[PDB]
Amino acid sequence: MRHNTAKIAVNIAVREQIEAGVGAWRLVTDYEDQSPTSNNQVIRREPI
Amino acid sequence: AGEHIPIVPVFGEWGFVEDKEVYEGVVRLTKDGQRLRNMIMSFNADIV
Repeated sequence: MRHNTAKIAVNIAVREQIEAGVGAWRLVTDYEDQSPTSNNQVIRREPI
Repeated sequence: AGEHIPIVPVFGEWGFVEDKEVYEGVVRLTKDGQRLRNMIMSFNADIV
């Protein structure tokens, strides 16, 4: 979650909850080695 | 030389109202009232 794409999803969550009444975020799994974790698989939080 | 984009844009207010990016500073809706004040000011200035 070093990548800032995770922190964008946190800002959307709290903002749109107050305004629109809903906000969303997703957890996905992809292949990266720019912030590697075990078995060369990482879990990223992506904004919605 | 970069492996990532060297340009990281800041956004003061940010969001997607339909998945077309909309953003603003703070001067967006000050346009309406300010010109209204100036209009009243220049009505009576011509009378004086």
